[PDB]
Order: sequence, then structure tokens, then C-alpha cells
Amino acid sequence: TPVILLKEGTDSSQGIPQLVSNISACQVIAEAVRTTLGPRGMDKLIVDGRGKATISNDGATILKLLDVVHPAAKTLVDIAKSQDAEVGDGTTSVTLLA
Amino acid sequence: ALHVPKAPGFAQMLKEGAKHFSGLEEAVYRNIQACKELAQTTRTAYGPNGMNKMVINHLEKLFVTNDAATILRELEVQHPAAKMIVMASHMQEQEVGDGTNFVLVFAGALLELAEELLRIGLSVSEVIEGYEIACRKAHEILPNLVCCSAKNLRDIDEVSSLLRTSIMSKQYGNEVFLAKLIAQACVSIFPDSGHFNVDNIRVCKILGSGISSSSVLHGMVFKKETEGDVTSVKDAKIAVYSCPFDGMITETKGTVLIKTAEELMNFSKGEENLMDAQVKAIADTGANVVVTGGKVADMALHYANKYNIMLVRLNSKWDLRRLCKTVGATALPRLTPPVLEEMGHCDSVYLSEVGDTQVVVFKHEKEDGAISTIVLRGSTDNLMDDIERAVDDGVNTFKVLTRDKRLVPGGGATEIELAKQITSYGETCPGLEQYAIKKFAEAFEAIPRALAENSGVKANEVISKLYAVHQEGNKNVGLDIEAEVPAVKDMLEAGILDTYLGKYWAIKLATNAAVTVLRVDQIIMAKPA
Amino acid sequence: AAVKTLNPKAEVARAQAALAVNISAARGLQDVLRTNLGPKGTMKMLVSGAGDIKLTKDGNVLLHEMQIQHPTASLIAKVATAQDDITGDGTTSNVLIIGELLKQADLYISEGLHPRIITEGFEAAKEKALQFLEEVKVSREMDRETLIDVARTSLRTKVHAELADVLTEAVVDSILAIKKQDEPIDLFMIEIMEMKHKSETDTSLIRGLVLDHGARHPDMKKRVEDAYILTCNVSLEYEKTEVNSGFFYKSAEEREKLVKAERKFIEDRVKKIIELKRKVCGDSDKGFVVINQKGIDPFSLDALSKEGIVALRRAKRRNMERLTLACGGVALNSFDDLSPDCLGHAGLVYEYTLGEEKFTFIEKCNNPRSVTLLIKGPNKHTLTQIKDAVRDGLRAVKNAIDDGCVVPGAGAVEVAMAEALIKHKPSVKGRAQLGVQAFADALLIIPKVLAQNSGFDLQETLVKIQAEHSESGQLVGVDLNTGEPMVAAEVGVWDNYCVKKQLLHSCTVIATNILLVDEIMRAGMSFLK
Amino acid sequence: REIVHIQAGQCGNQIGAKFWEVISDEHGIDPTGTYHGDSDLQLDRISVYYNEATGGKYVPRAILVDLEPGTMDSVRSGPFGQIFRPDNFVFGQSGAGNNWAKGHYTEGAELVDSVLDVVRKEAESCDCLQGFQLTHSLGGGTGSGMGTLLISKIREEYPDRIMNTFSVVPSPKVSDTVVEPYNATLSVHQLVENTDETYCIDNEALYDICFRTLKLTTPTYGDLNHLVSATMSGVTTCLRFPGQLNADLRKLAVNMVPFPRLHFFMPGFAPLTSRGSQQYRALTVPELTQQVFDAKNMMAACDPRHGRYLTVAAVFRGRMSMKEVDEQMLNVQNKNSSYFVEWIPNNVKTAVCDIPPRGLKMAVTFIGNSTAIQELFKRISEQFTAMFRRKAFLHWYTGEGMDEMEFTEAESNMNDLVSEYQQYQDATAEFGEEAEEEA
Ligand SMILES: Nc1ncnc2c1ncn2[C@@H]1O[C@H](COP(=O)(O)OP(=O)(O)O)[C@@H](O)[C@H]1O
Ligand SMILES: Nc1ncnc2c1ncn2[C@@H]1O[C@H](COP(=O)(O)OP(=O)(O)O)[C@@H](O)[C@H]1O
Ligand SMILES: Nc1ncnc2c1ncn2[C@@H]1O[C@H](COP(=O)(O)OP(=O)(O)O)[C@@H](O)[C@H]1O
Ligand SMILES: [Mg+2]
Ligand SMILES: [Mg+2]
Repeated sequence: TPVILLKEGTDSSQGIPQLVSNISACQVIAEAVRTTLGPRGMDKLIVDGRGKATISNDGATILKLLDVVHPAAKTLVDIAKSQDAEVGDGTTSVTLLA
Repeated sequence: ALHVPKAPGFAQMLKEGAKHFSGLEEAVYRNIQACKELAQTTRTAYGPNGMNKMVINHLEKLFVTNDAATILRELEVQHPAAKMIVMASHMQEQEVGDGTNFVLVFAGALLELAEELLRIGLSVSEVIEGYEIACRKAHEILPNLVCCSAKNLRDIDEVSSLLRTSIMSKQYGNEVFLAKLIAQACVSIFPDSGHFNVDNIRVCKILGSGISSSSVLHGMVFKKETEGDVTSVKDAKIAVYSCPFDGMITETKGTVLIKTAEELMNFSKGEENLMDAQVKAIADTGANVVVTGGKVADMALHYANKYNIMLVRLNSKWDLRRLCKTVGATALPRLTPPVLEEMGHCDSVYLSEVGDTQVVVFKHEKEDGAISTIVLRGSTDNLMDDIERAVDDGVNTFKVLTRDKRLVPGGGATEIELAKQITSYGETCPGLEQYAIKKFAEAFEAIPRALAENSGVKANEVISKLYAVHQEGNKNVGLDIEAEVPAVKDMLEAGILDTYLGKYWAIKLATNAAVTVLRVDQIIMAKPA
Repeated sequence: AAVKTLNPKAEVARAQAALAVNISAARGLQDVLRTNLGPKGTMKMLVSGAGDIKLTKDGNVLLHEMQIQHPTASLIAKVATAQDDITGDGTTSNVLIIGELLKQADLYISEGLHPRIITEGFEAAKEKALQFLEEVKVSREMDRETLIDVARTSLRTKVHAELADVLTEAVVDSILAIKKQDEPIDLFMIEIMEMKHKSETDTSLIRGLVLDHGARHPDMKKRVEDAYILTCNVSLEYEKTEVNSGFFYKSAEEREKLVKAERKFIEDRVKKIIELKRKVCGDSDKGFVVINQKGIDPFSLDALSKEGIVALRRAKRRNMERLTLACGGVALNSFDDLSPDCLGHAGLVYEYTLGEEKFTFIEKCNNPRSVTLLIKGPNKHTLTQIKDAVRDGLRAVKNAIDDGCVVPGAGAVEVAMAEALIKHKPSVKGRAQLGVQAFADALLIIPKVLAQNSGFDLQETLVKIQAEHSESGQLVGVDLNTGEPMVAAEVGVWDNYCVKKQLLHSCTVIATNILLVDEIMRAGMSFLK
Repeated sequence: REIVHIQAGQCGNQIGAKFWEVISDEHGIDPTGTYHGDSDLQLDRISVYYNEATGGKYVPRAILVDLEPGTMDSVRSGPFGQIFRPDNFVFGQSGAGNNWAKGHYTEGAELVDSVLDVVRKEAESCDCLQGFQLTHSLGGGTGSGMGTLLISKIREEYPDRIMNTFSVVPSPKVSDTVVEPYNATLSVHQLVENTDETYCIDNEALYDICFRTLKLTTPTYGDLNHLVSATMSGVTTCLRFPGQLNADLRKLAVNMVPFPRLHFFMPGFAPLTSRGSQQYRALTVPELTQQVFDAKNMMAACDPRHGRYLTVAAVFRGRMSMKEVDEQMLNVQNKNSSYFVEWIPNNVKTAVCDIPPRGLKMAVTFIGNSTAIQELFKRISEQFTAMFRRKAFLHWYTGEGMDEMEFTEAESNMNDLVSEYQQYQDATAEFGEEAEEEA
């Protein structure tokens, strides 16, 4: 106890509670791009720190502009760029399916 | 109230912020607990069913790993006792390449069992002697457990079966595909004359399709682009320069001086004419592509395009040396027409695109070449890096097989046999060293327990069935993974093997770590800063 | 109180307080150091502010690495080092005597005795002890077998039993190989090199040199079967005029001429070496190796590589001497007198690569006067532990050769002085008999600590030893596995003669000075700012 | 070519730690060692200050030496500590105590033998090294004592490589160590005959610029490192980036140092003023260049109006047009030409780098060789002489094994050096008793 193994401030979680929490986390990411699919889909407006505004319907572009830091959610962001870099179309379809 | 006034002697002279532990209670019992905690962290990352683990270092970088040595490097430990185990595991990786988790499980289990022996009346001096004798007795037994042999290390079909087990514990489900790839790359950089060097296998990661579309390229590939207007060559003669592709100047300061009208006008014309002849002289030998390790000039580029010379630039001082080996050419330190001996060859050089990326490919039609490269295609960066670590583990196994050709059964069949035979020897040793010997044999079981725990079955049913079968004389019976009910299986017939040198070093370094910790009696620590 | 009225921020400790502080703090250093004495001593762990680990058992190493802030712990530490750099062994026994010597003198002072009376007792006891030691020493031939015992007795108290068997042969052999006739042993010619690979039992002795750097050009040969060695410190690097100078040309054509001309000073030097190589090495059967203390340009490397001349750059200053006595060449500064008579000889040169770092071996010299010790191990802290134990072994052997005598140890001698000092104390006059009696008990801390650390009783065992040596006049010491009396010379325990003579001189001087201190005062400027 | 950087003591380690920090964030390097830039202009000369290890890693060419682990542990544990070479850290166990004798005779003697081995291992990895860089302070014992010993050992080992240094000059108004003048006088004596040139910087002007001109009524040392680290970058900047004329450190010596003994410069950094003035001052070429000859941008206690400049050098950073730079330079050269050189006209050396230092719109760097530096060295000597007469605190130096004659020896050179600068002015050559009789 007086000498602790790992440095103070280390966060450690595991088990079923950890795994279920990752499943619910990805639902928020798929929510931001859900209603941008279809012949009757909408856009989203995002404003960064400096005030510049970006209006876009491209699914891969929206996920880039979000400042996601959740480690499990970042997987869904990367597959968006994967579909972007190979075929270029289907960036939202690969996200809802995930 | 009153206070306890800091008894005199060494306590009153000690600097503030420092610590001083003494005796068995405050030094050895604490160190064993600290070591025990470290084992439980990576214990779940053992075996084919060992679950992945996710680590974020202090630089916000993301790692998803099964490799035990990788986890410890990015985890940062502060207890001195745990650090000793870490340095032991890192040494085993450098010397062998696989078995970085066998050290932690074995060294952790040894210290836990040595706690009770000290608890019932033995001393630290007698425990160490008992451990060391078993370590010597373990090695003498080990050669008797060899059950297979590597026959020909340039046979593609045979080798793929040798590396499959070394990959089965990393990428369960895709072990067949990855085993075939690494076999092709390693078997065709092989030298006749010996000395398989490991650096001669290159890995290039390209984002895109699934992992099944990755392949092997007999040559080298770079993520660059051509400078001139020439793009592809069909039968290339290559010249390699380590100097900038431009007119040279004196290293000492040198200025141009003019005193008359004619010299002012004739300077610019003279310089251009000299450059034209130098490039034409290069093209006279037949070179098709020029590769340089430095800056290129505009006039050289213009004349290179005129004479149909392909020009590339890359400055690594380590990629260029690798390129020299691949084509057989030799470097040049000055812009001179290359000698026919000094020019390499290549069957095709071209610029291609793969998954939104531009690459330059030096492809041989020769099966052997000098070095080979494996192209990785995945859907995420984290997915590639873990596969990259698997390729390293598979290659390092091939490196060992060249050094030694003997295999031993895996899946817990080796450790069970050692525990059975050490105890039989331990029964015939009178004295107080008989207890430590039996404890050493008892620690070997944790490796069959660790596999069984992660498999989702009861450990005691397997261990009981392994002992009963091994008493009948079966030295090749180990744990079965596919069975949802605990069971055993024959390992030699199932082709599950591991290198003899992997076990020989793993046992040696593990015990050396345990006895090193037990020799400590007191700790003096300086304050952090 | 006479110093506070001038500088109120001053700290002082007057007559009886000053003695109390010194004696109570000197005892503090003894309570922790007494567990190091003898081969049964306990190993400590040390951690600095960075988180490093350094296991040790030495006396001097422990003193400087323990967090202590005390004035009287600074006087002792400075003496222990002064006893270290000269003699090389005997630092732990230094502290034990000084602490025990102050304890005994305090025993009589507390009854109202002036300290100067005891001081005169120490001098009378010191002179008598130095005369007794002069007649106990054993003179021998210093054959190899005797030096083995002296080296073993000093390498056994600082590593485990099995390792001290290996290091003992290497230490004795290395001293003999470099030892000419009466000319004194000159160290700095026993190169200590550490290689972090393989188990620590592979420490060996190489009858030549090892260099921590190798060939830098790619096409240099990695092995040579019969080599000529050229040792020079001349520079083959591009150099410029001391006085300022610049190049003034007129056009492109003249610029090229000035470029080629400026390499002529260096290219002349390179041609001199090649012309010599063709002469002595007429056929392509021998070898040629160039060792330079300065840098070498890439252009110079290319010229040398075309002739198969292995070349190394920027070797250390000491190796400019060791290579001369090993191979047998001449260290020359210029090439204006190059001749075949100045080349050395060596029977094997090859290169070893350890991951990032490379090594080169010079072996099979005809009659080497210099050798190297190669240290191998799996950890950084282990290598340092071996390095310190090697330093003490060389000093112990060298002292046994410079002196013609060796003194039996194991605790036998101090008992002998204790006996002879008792029978002299009735002769002296006054209360100085108390000083002699105090010294006699001080010398008995060595036998007590040895028995105490093995697990025996101090009073019962020491009386057994004094029961002998009083009815049988043989020199009898302590046995560490039975507690019985033991004849020191017959078993093989030995101790240097200069160590004991200097140990008695140093300890008495400090205790004499410390006891005469009136007051401790700190009245000066607080900090140097 | 190849250069090596070496830091010693308290002040040297701090500046060097920041210096490597304000280099990695330009060239695309990261605190793990990879290169993450997309511009090939950064990697052309990346190898001058760096080594490349297998796997794409890059490591600095730096040696950190101190006699106490406290400072080295701070850098090792602090930011960017994982980048440095593991074995390059060399540390003692007892410190120096700021007694110049202790760091020059007793402790530094047994440490250089181990440090000299390290610099050999770094020099073995370069095809052709060109020179060294040293960073040290003149007040601490290790900076002065061990710094003097290191340079003497370096000179004997290496015959003709250049010796560039970055030493801070003590400001006696900030006296600190009661015995400051002893440390400063001896080191300068050795520096005169063993280095090509030294760049002096005082903490006084380091204190004034942030406090008065900018903000932060209480500026701590942490900001002071940033200001000097800005100056570190620039004299050194050209070296790591290409240019139309290859300006190497050797031609800096010949073109900036007319005399081998008067070779002490004071630098200048214009584009940094108040935060509001950073916005509202119209940062154009001539007002930015106007800070070169100002009384505020200087970082030495030497009045220029009472002095005469010898040679000047101007370094420009940013992507401009070529015309306006020369136009204003032509203007400025003749604007205040009254207070200019005595016999060396047209000293201006112009250097332009496309990529500016990261962070700001505009940047330049100025170097000047003054005849007013003697005003600084004179004051040091005057304070030194007043103490030597009383022999105050002398036993702490003489009693360590150094002869008293050295204190009198070093004094003579300081008077000799001052006489040299005084000779080149011809203005300072301009009575109480009543003896004015026949002849
Ligand atoms: N004429 C159509 N009728 C029905 N569905 C359509 C039609 N045109 C497009 N879609 C739908 O649009 C979806 C994807 O649109 P798109 O923006 O390309 O997705 P992504 O962002 O994943 O590329 C497809 O699943 C397809 O079913
Ligand atoms: N098909 C298999 N069935 C059961 N166990 C296996 C199989 N393949 C490998 N193993 C086990 O995996 C272990 C090593 O895997 P790994 O996690 O890499 O450990 P280490 O890190 O120590 O190399 C071996 O002890 C072996 O018994
Ligand atoms: N095998 C042995 N048996 C008995 N005494 C020994 C033996 N080896 C060493 N000693 C004793 O140990 C004492 C201390 O030596 P060592 O442990 O090296 O520390 P130091 O030399 O600093 O006192 C010596 O006086 C020697 O007599
Ligand atoms: Mg494995
Ligand atoms: Mg000893």
C-alpha cells in the first residue's frame, strides 16, 4: 500500500460493465448521422472554435468535425475514412450497419 | 495528547521525503504482493482465447494489444519490485521473440508460493537453494521431451505448419491465411550460406479493404511520387547516388568573380552546357532510372526529362541502403557516370495507386531477390498494428528454427510432464530443501490453469484428467480448446508445437527473476521529483 | 550564550552536547552497515529520484547512496572513500571500528574521566598493535594457487557462490598476463567491457582487445583471418586552412578544377596507405586493418573499401597504447616515414552486432601485455554489480603481489591483538590503562559481527575462540557453518597486509580527533548567496 | 556537416530543454520520435541536429551534464524526456557548491573522463562533424569551473573544429552569490584564447522586456527561457534550412570576427512587444527593422550611443517580396549612419528564410559587434579589484589547491582585454594637483 504499483491517477475498468458501456457509446455516434440518409435526408451545421461554419451532408465529413475522445467510438470514425478512401460512397451506410 | 518522538539513530538522520523499509514484514512480504498484482494484469491475455486489452499512454495514443511485452512497455510502473520482472520479460523478447507472457505467469507464481514457505518456518537462504536445484533439474529433463523436428526450412508447405501455432495464439480465426503469407516472404529472402537476417522483411501498411486482400511483393515499395514526366519502365538499369543531383561546389566558401563584359555574358551559357554533357554521359551507359538521396535541381530535371530518364528522390540513409541491396547496385558519392558493375537491375519500375495513396514499386520477377516486402490492407490503424506485431512474432519463430530445429509439445503438455518428473525427483531428496523443490514443480501448473480459465471451463477437471492420462505414459496429451466440456487431446498428432529454445530461455530467466527479488532484505528510496 | 548575543540565528552545541551528537550519530551508521560484513551479509536495494535500481553490498557504494544529512556522517564518508581508491577493499570494517571505538571511549567518559586520558591510551595501544601485526604476517612465493585463495576470499563476499568461481580465474589470469618483472603493475590496461546479452555466467577473458565500434562502410569485410594492424591518429578528414581563405573563380569550367584540387591534401595520405598495402600484402591472402583516432570522410572510406582495407575511426585515447603492447606496432602521428617495420600483427579480427550496437574483436596476439574482461548479463543493475566486484578483486591480488606477505583473516588476527594488548596494559602507568582496555574491545567487533550475522550467539562463541589461542598458540578464527574454532591458514582464508595496516592507522586518527571536539557551531553565512 | 550541442549546470540545462522543444514542433517531430510532416522542405537538412535510428525514429545530438541528479531528473521526468538518448544523461552525486575551485579541480576532474567518452560515441556516428555548441552560465561553479575544464580538454582533443558558445553574462545589479566576481573573471580569461566567439545575454534585459514592455508584473524564469530560446533558434536558424548562399558556421567567424580576440557579440530579437502592441503596431518592414537600433531590444548593459559598432548582421524570416526588404535596408543603413562604424562600412549581412519561426506573423534576428561591451567588462573588474584588496572569502579558493597567483593573473588579462576595446574608439582618450611648472 505505501508504494503503489502504477502511478496515481490511472483509470482501470473491466468486465461486463465495461463492455456494455462501449456498446451504448457507439449508439451516440450513429445518432449524429442517422437522419442524413435518403432522398429526403437533411444536413447538419457545425461551428468550430474560431466561428467558421460548415454545412455538409457527407457522412465521413461530419464525424471528422466532431471531437470524439471515447476510445471505442473512434473505431466507428476510422471505418468512415476507410469507406471514404476506397470507394468514396457509403460512409453513412457502413456506420449504421456497424 | 502526546506523540511518539522519532526514536534515535538512522531514523533521525534520514532526509525528508525518503523511505526506509526493513525486515521480512516490510520488505519481502510487500514485494511479493507487488509482484503478484502485476501477474493478474496480463494473466487474462494468455493463450488463443486470451482477450485483447486497450491501453492509452500519456500521449493520447491508442493501443489494442494481445502481446504481453507490448502492454508492459506502455504501462508505466513505479514499484521497484515489479520493475525487475519487467526487465526480465524485455530481455526474453530480445533474445528469443516469443514467450514474453510465460515469464510473467511463471515468475509471478513462484513468488506467491514462496510466501507460505517463509510463513511456516523456512528461511530465504534455503528457499533459493531449493529453487536453483529444480532449475538445474528442469533443464536436464527438457531434451527428453522433444517429439518433432524441422526437416527442411525452404519447403513452403512444411514451414506453414511450423508457424501456425506461433500465430494461433495471436489471431485466432485467421491463423491459416497469415501463416501462408509469412511463409512465402521468409522462404524467398532465404540465403544459401546461412544467416537469415530479420530486418530483410519489410511491412507496408495501406488503408483500405479487409485483411484477406493483403499480399506479398518480391521487392520494395515506397510511398513517394515521381518528379519527372516519365512514369513507368519495363526493363530498368538503375544508378544510385548518395549526392544531390546537381552541379557541385567547393566545400570551402567560393564566389564567382567577373571583370569584363564577356565573362558576365558567357557565365550563364557555360554552366548550362556543362550540365547537359554530364547528364548525357550518364545516359550513354544505358541507365533508365536515377535515384538520389538529396535535393534535385531544375536544370537537371529539365535535361533528365529530355533524355527519357526517370528520376526519384528519397532521403532516409536507411531506405537507400536497403534499395542498394534489393537491386544489387552500389552507392556513389559523386555525380559520375556509373560503371557497368555499379548498376543494379530490376524487371519493372512503375507508379501505382492503392486505396487513395500513391506508391512507387520496384518489382522483381525473380523468386528470391535480396529482400521482400509484405503489403497490409485493413480497415483501421489499430487493426494493422496488431497484425504487424503478429507478423513479427511469426518471423522471429522462423529465425529460431534456423538456429535450432527441435520442437516440444505445447498446450500444457510440456509443463505437466515437468511437474510430474520433478516431484518424483523431489521425493528422493531428504532435508529441508525437499519442500522448495515440490513448490517449484507446483508452479508449472499455472500455465495449464491459465489456458483453462480463459477457455471458460473449470481448471481442476482438466488438471485432474491430464495427470491421470500422463500416469499411463502419454507424453503428448494436452488441453483441448474446441471442446466446450473439459477434455484432453493428443498434441503431436494435432500439430501443436513450440520451439525448444523458447522454453529453455523462458525457464532460465523466470527463476533468475524470482531469486533476485528474494535476495533483497531492505529498501532505501529517494524522494520523487 | 556568548555566541548567540552576536549572531542570534546561529546554531551551536556546547561541551557535553557536542560529544553526545557525534557518538550517537556515528553509532547510527554502524547499525545499518553491520549487516554487510561477511559472505552471509544481506543485499540492499537503492532507488534514486529517477526511479533507477542499484543492488549493492559494498561499503563505500552504500555510504554515498543513502540519503543522509549530517556533519559527522560527512567526516566518516570522506575517510571511507580515501580508504577505497588506494587499497580497494576494507571500507565496511572501517566504519564498524570507528563507531565501536567511540562507544567504548564514551563508556568511561560518562563516569567523569577526561577524554584526553583515553586518547593517550589509544596511541599506546596503536603502537603495540602495529608491532604485533609485523610478526604474524606470512611470507610466501605468490604462486598462482596462493593468489587464487586471496582472490577467492575477496570475490566471495560480493556475489553468489557459483559466480565467484568464474570471476576468480579471470581476475588472477589477467593480472599475470600483463605482469612483467619487477616493474609495477600498471592498471588501465585491463579493459572492462560490458555486453548486455546472455546469462551472467559467460563472463570470460579475451587475450586481446574488444572495441565498441566497427566498420562503417557497407562493403567492408566482416572477418579477417590474418591481419596487419596499423595504429595512427592522423586525420583523413577534410580540413581547411587556419588562415581565412576563399575560392574565387571565373566560370563553370574553372569551378570544377578548384573542386577537384581541394581534395589533394587528403588524397595524398590515402595513397600512402594503399601503396604500403600492396607492398607487404602482395597477394590476396593476408589482411590489413586500419585503426584511427580521428575521423574519416566518406570519400576516404570509398577509396579504402576498394582495396579491402578494414578501417575504424575515432577510437579512444587509451587504446592508442593498449593496441601497441597487444599487437606490437607503433602509434604514429604522420605518414612521412611510413615503413613496414611499424605495422602490428593479429591473428583474427571479426565483427559482432548486438541490435543497435556493434563490436569488433582483436584476438590471437603473439604475446599480449594487455587483455580485456568481457562482462555479460541480463540486466543493467547486474552488470554494475559484477563491475564493482571485479574492481575489488584486482586490487586485492595486486596488493598481495606488491607486498611479499599475506595475513590470515576470518577474524583470527583481531583476537590475537586482543590477547596481546591485554598482557601489555599492566605495564603502562596511570589511568591510560583504561584507554588500552577500550581499544582491546574495539578490535573484537569483527569476530562478533561475523558470528552474529551467521545466526550464533556472540558471547558464547567468542569465549570458545578465546578458549583456544590461549592453550594452543595457533591462529584460530571463526567458522561460518559450525561456529567452531578454525585454523585460518589451513582452510584458505586470507587477507591483504596493507589493508590491515592502513585500517588501524585511519580508524585511530579519526576517533582521536572526534573525541577532542569542544563544540559544534554553525554561525557563518547561511548560504552562498 | 554535423554539429553537437552540450549543456552544463543549472541555466544551461533549462535553456537546452526548451531549445529542443522549440525545434521538434517545427520539423514535424513529436515527443515519441516519429516525423509527421507533409512538407519535404523540413526533412532536407533534418540530419544536421539529429540522428536517425532504424524504424524512422530521430534523436537529438545533445549531452546533458550536471553534478546533481535533481536537475537531470527534472528534465528526464518532465516533458520531452522520453525523446533523449538514454545514456547521454551524465550526473554526479554531490553537486559543486558554486566554489569555482571545487568545479575546476576536485569534482570536474573525475567526471570529464566519463563525459569525454560519450562525446566520442556521438562523434563516431557522423561522417564529418563541423563543430560544437556549449550552453552554460558564468555564475554557478559547474558552469564556470567545469565549463572551463571541459573547453580546455576539448581543444586538445579536437584541433581545428569551431567552438561556438552561448553564455549568459552576470548582471551584478542582480549580484546573487556574494562571491560572483571571482567566478566570472577566471572563466572569461580562459574563454578569450579558446573559443571563436561567445553570445552574451543578461537577465536584466531579460527581466525588462517581459515585465515593462509586455505584461506579467512577476515574470518567472520559465518565461525567461522562452525569450532566450527565441534567440537560440535564430542565430542557429539558417543552418537547418536551405538558402541561396550556403552560410556555414565557419564563414560566420571570418565574416563577423575581424580580430581573433575581440569576438563577443550581443544578439537581437525584434518581433515581440506588448500583447496589444503585438496587434495594433503595424508590423511592417521599417518599424520592425527600427527595433534593431533601439535602446529597448538590446540585451546587454552597454549604451551604444557612447559606443561605436564594428559589424552587423541581419537575418529575416518569412515569405516576402525581395524589393521592400532591400529598400528599407537601404533607408535604415543611411538613416542613422551618423552613429555607425569608424572604418568598416557596409557591414550589413542579409539572410532570408521562407518559413518563419512557428507562432507569429513576422520575425527577424540581429547580431551586432559593439565597442560598448567594455563598459560591462570594466564594471566586473572594478568590483573584483575592490574585493581582492581585502582578500575576502579567499580561503575557500586558495585552500582547495589553487595558488593565489591565479587571481592576480586573471586580473591582468581583464585589464588587457579592456584596453583592446578602448583602443578602437579614439573618443575615450578625452587633474587635481597644482604641478604645471616650467617643463
Ligand atoms: N431513387 C432512390 N430510391 C430509393 N433509395 C435511394 C434512391 N437513391 C438513393 N437511395 C438510397 O440512398 C442510400 C445511400 O445514400 P448515400 O448518401 O450515398 O449514403 P452514404 O452517405 O452511405 O454514401 C442508399 O441506401 C439508397 O438506398
Ligand atoms: N491450438 C492451441 N491450443 C491450445 N493452446 C495453444 C494453441 N496454440 C497455442 N497455444 C498456447 O499458447 C501459449 C503461448 O501463446 P502466447 O499468448 O503468445 O504466450 P507468450 O506470450 O508466452 O508467447 C503456449 O503456451 C501454447 O500452449
Ligand atoms: N570464507 C570466509 N570465512 C570467514 N570469514 C571470511 C570469509 N570470507 C571473508 N571473510 C571475512 O569477511 C571480512 C570482511 O570482508 P568483506 O565482506 O569483503 O568487507 P570488507 O572487506 O569491506 O570488510 C574479512 O575480514 C574476512 O576476514
Ligand atoms: Mg507466442
Ligand atoms: Mg572485500
